[PDB]
Amino acid sequence: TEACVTSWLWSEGEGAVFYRVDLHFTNLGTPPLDEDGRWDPALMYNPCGPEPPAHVVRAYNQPAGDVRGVWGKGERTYAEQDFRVGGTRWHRLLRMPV
Amino acid sequence: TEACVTSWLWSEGEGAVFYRVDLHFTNLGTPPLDEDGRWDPALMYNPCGPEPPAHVVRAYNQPAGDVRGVWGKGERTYAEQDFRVGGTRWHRLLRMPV
Repeated sequence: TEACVTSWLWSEGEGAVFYRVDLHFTNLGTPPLDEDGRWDPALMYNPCGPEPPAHVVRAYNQPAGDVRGVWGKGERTYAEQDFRVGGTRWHRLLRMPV
Repeated sequence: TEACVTSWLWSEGEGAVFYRVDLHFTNLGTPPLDEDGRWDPALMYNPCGPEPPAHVVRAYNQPAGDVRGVWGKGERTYAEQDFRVGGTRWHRLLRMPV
């Protein structure tokens, strides 16, 4: 059972990039578990692919904490995080709920 | 349909839920503010839906340190987080390539 939400992300400087990210959320209900009751999905299931470039993925999946701006209006509002990853500055807009 | 990575997110306790998240990446070219300075209409345009429930989204984006790194079908590296938010304990896996 499916849901989705969209992010945006872009870097600065020479060779700057700009991506849309559609996060497709799938509810797996109650999957099979081991003893104790632990799930090990990275090893159980096949990942999607082919992968985007390495540095783009590291940047999107970076922790960054400091919400530094709020974009958009009304019901479609986005939190901006602003961070560097090895000399490259990134901006990442995340949908923020109510 | 272009470039893709996978994440995993799950909770413990009664009402535990389990989710696969596929992150679809679409290269949009140059960062959205040009030197003129006009905006790319692609930015925040046509967000996907419907959106996942608020506690799920919040959990997915909660700041949390990496507990450990794991593999990963095909020796693919993931960062793991183990954290609590809203009284609920969550586990999270994020694709993190080098």
